[PDB]
Amino acid sequence: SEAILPIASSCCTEVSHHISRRLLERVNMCRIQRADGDCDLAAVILHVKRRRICVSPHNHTVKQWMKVQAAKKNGKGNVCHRKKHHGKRNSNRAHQGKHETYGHKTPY
Repeated sequence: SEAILPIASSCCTEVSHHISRRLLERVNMCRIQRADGDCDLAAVILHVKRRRICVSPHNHTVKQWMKVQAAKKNGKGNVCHRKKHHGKRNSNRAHQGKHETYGHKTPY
């Protein structure tokens, strides 16, 4: 444990931004950190047995993960969002899984 870069701090001043579920599924604790009067950055604090990873709440994979994790009846500790959307406008089976198009600014 080093104090040059304080690991012993409840907040997440840094994030990994984008993350995969194989890590997320290992998460036991989730907290939504908000820029308001808590800490100066909006982050998802994720506690894993080996490390505490901090990710961006804007991450699509996280929102997918949280729905799977929300299904836990034991308790919901590693879960923050219980819903990815209010619903989902999805397709049956002919889809991309996530048709995330980087909206091109100025089509001309």
